[PDB]
Amino acid sequence: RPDNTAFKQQRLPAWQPILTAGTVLPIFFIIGLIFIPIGIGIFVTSNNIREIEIDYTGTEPSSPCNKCLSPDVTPCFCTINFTLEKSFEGNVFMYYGLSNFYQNHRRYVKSRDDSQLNGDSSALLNPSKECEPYRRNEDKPIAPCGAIMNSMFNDTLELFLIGQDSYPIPIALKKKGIAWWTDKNVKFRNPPGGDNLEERFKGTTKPVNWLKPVYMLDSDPDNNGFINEDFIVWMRTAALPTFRKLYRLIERKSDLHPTLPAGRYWLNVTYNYPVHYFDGRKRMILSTISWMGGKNPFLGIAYIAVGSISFLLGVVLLVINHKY
Amino acid sequence: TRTVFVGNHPVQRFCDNRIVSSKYTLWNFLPKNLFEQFRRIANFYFLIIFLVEVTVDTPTSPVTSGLPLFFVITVTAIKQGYEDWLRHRADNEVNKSTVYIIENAKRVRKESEKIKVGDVVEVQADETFPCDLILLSSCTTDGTCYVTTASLDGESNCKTHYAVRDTIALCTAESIDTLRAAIECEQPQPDLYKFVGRINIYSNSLEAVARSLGPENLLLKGATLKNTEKIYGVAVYTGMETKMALNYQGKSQKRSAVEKSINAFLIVYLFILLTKAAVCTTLKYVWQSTPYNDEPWYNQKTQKERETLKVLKMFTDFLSFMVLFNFIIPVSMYVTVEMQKFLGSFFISWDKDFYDEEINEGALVNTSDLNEELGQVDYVFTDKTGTLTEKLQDQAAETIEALHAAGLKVWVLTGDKMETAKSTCYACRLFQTNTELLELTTKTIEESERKEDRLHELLIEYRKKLEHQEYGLIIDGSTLSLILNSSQDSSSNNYKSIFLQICMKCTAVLCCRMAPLQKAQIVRMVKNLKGSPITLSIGDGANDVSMILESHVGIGIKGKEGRQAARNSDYSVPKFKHLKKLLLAHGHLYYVRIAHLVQYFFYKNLCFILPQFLYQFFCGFSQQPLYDAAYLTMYNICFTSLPILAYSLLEQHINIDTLTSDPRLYMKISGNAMLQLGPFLYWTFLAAFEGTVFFFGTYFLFQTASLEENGKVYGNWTFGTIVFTVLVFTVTLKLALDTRFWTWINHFVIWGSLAFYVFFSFFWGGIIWPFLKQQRMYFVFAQMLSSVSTWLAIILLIFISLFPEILLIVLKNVR
Ligand SMILES: CCCCCCCC/C=C/CCCCCCCC(=O)OC[C@H](COP(=O)(O)OCC[N+](C)(C)C)OC(=O)CCCCCCC/C=C/CCCCCCCC
Ligand SMILES: *[C@@H]1O[C@H](CO)[C@@H](O[C@@H]2O[C@H](CO)[C@@H](O)[C@H](O)[C@H]2NC(C)=O)[C@H](O)[C@H]1NC(C)=O
Ligand SMILES: *[C@@H]1O[C@H](CO)[C@@H](O)[C@H](O)[C@H]1NC(C)=O
Ligand code: ALF
Repeated sequence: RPDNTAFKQQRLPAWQPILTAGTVLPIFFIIGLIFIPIGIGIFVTSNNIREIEIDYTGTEPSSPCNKCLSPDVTPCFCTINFTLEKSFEGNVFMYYGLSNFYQNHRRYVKSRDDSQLNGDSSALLNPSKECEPYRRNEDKPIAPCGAIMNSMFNDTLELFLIGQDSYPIPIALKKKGIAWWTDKNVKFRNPPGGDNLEERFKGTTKPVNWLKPVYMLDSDPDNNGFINEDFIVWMRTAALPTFRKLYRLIERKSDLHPTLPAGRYWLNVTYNYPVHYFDGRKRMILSTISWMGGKNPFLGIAYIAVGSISFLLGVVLLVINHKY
Repeated sequence: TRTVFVGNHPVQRFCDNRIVSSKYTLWNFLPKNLFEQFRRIANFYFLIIFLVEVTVDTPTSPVTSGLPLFFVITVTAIKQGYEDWLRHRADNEVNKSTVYIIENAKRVRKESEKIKVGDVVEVQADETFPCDLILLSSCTTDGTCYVTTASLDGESNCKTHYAVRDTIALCTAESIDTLRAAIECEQPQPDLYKFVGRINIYSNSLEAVARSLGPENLLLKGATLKNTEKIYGVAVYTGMETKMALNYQGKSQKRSAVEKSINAFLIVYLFILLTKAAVCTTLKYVWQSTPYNDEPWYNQKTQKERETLKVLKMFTDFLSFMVLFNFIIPVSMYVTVEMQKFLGSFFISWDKDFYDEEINEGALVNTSDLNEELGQVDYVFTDKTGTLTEKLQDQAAETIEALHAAGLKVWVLTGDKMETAKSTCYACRLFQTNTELLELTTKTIEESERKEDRLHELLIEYRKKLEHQEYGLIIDGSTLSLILNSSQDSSSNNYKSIFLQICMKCTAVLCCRMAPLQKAQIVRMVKNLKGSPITLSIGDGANDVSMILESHVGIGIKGKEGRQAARNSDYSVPKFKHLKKLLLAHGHLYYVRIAHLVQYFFYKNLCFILPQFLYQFFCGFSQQPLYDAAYLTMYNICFTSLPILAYSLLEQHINIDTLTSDPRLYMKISGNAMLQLGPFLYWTFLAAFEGTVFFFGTYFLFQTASLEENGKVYGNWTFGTIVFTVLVFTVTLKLALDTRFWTWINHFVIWGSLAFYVFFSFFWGGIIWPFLKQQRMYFVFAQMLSSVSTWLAIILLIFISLFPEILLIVLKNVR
């Protein structure tokens, strides 16, 4: 005789739910009544975000920055004029944006040595072959190696508010707290060979497009070497050829004054980064945030649309069921 | 005409008496089996993909492509080798048996395979005849012996054979010193009731006599001497040329309709993969025709890539796209199919409804590769004696009624006589008092000219000019031989085709006085009909082995006729009534489970890979993966493996009790319905729509400076992680919506797959791993989960992807 167990006789206790039009029709109404208010909330939250984007590539001759496309003097400076029609009230975030830049190219993405960037002594002196042809230079290893490191964005952007007496008031920018906490504090680390950083990079060389070595990125010891936040922000490669990178933070004042009052502003630009060779563009983005992030109507519009479609289909089915 | 000398004495060179039923030897097994396995397109493609991953490029390890292929090949080889070794053991049992040869006035004990043509073989009572013998003498003075031929026609009645009259007096040592004779007989043939020969008994009078020989003088191999103390015979046909061996055919490889559908789906997806790779390569080289698109200043090539030949680089890029998108043909599906086929077969052997107290045995599973075929039967070819009868079996008529209500055609193929077969058919209610019987037998036909008239009349004035239950067909073995041997040299006016036309719209067909090969021939004729019907044959005797091997699924009955039918069958049951449970419940469940598994595997892998294909249009067609390598590796191993395996082993879309009590539900899945063009297109377009929704919802979500309150920016790895999360949840919830039978196992696997995906994401992205060369996923999942807008987008994309399924659910369950 066989074993008369529930599993072996295919008679295990089961739930056996039933899914019918009459028992699933109310979900097409609940989903609508949940999605539509959420979509309206997201749409309203996204509309209250104050954003400005300034393109300073300078491809047009009438641009304050055409003189910087192909410069003669090494440090080319350009100021751009823009107006804030409405004051920025909360925390303001400064972004730079790059178009037609393929940080997601397969050859680009692998061009890094994460063991080196994590502060590993052996990887510091023997960078991986994957970060070539940016691996060795002048018979010395490159301390940050690879194309991503070598191509680090290096424009300098400063903001001035035009005062009532035509005197530009500089807006203070913070370079800390822009990167992920975990990749600043764990993923990116510095070599451990002492306390002075210039000695801890003894047998290495700087990237070929670098001006100063990696231990001169900042005077602050917590933002100097591999833990420099501009460097980390650049090294987190982007998903799409048009992208934005967090540059500075404009913290709200202790008082109730606007962070960026409406008026006239200047855009100090130290033009070091060329993009016109591959037809890219350079932007500066000032924006406020919310719980949802930056300005993006997609989520609110999509939630509203899906909720409305669900509600309409539910009404159609309910009317069909009541024909009798 | 072959000439046989009675004692191999002067008054040719034939085969030996060794029988072979296996197809492999020890030395050629590996080459032959590997050649057969790798002649299949799926195995060849998997080997090619593994070689490309080893030599050219791969997004993951080549191990994950080589190990499953090795597992599948090894499992198939082990199964085939074990089955062939069982055939070798059976052949060794049939050979190597003790036979006695009168060699030089003395009894010589030899081995069965060592019998020559033309030697005197002595057979005692209850002994099987080792070869085809011409009866020379017996102990009795009348020269008559009784024989049972149950292994040739399935009947236990005694048959009378007669010795040669001039040799009836030859006994003891008189059969060698006083026997110089020559036999002229025809070439071996499988008729089993027709023998033409002549013996020339030479004596000292120089006047040799000549006596004609018939089937009454021929003792066939496989028959048993009954009630006769001892006989003397001379071998005229030896192993592989005896009528038993000529009525044996050997099994061709049996492939399920689900396996054939898997092959077709693999061909379609191979075309899809090649098209995707070709499009990607063409667009990549159109894109790179811009000198800043290929090698910008920030992304420069090395000297080797610049000095690499352009044509070789084009080919290598095509191969890289191939391995990037290869997951849409999943080898994990083949691994899971093997596992499910092996594990699910245990339900037949465990089923207490197949247990018989008389023999203290239940059902037997010989092949686990035909479980789904039990749910696709169209024709049932049943033996009569010992299968339909014991007086019928316990529920023979009721089983036939249930098979009819399932939409199946039941034909009786029997080696018994017409009258008893017809009486059984009336008792089983295959023929009713209202059924009009059309008789293609030796009584109604005496020559081949009248046969064609009968066929034409039953075509054009009785049956087509008509009431399906109105007509039944009876045909005997000789008339079937006339049909099958006289319908050549024609294609349009095919009398075989006319006969099949008569058979197809008869309520039942009785084929009586059948030889073992003729049953297989009938099954083959039905198998070659338009629409490709699935055939099942069931029997309890050794003469049912040929039709059991010929049919799509063969069923042996554990009866009193031995175990040859059971040992050669795919499945064995004690009783004929067990066929109802075997087909209506077990086969239905098996087919539905495996068909859903196949469709789900293809759908989930297309959902997996399509966003990766779409991502090439936004990188430089650079073969950059959208997902992390660990995600690519464990999508099919750890994240989406166990729920479908649990579904294919436990799901009861209809309860077993309902399936047993309603044979009409068999017709819902009748013609491989779940794997036809309609369902395949539904699954494929659902996968395409969901993948497009995944990728482009994430794309439009990423059209912002930040998705966080701290203003921080996400990258390509977070993009891919969001896409992967939506994908995993969508496919799991699709399976959950498909589920109708929720056990604790199903709950565990379905919800624990999602829980384990989250837990693994946290654990893998929790620690800077000290053994890998990259840390690309250190806190990607954790950072992504800090974004309320990302949570909302994930939820919305999951709902949008499952919306067509929910809408179909509400539409199909109304009105
Ligand atoms: C909490 C409750 C819910 C559960 C939560 C989840 C927890 C995690 C648990 C899951 C593990 C369950 C395992 C089930 C099976 C899944 C694996 C499978 O089935 O998927 C085959 C896989 C993946 O394949 P893929 O489609 O992704 O393609 C590869 C991709 N590509 C071609 C591009 C390289 O591939 C492989 O790594 C192969 C692995 C499969 C086994 C085949 C290899 C065996 C080795 C061979 C030895 C030979 C044995 C021969 C027989 C001996 C007699 C016994
Ligand atoms: C800013 O970035 C640009 C782009 O990398 C740097 O330009 C490169 O500078 C090196 C060193 O002088 C040259 O060999 C390369 O040919 C330059 N490349 C391009 C595309 O112009 C530039 O030096 C950086 N300026 C700084 C660090 O202030
Ligand atoms: C940037 O620096 C000064 C600082 O006040 C600013 O006013 C000016 O417009 C910019 N360019 C220069 C260097 O003159
Ligand atoms: F038992 Al049979 F054909 F073998 F009726």
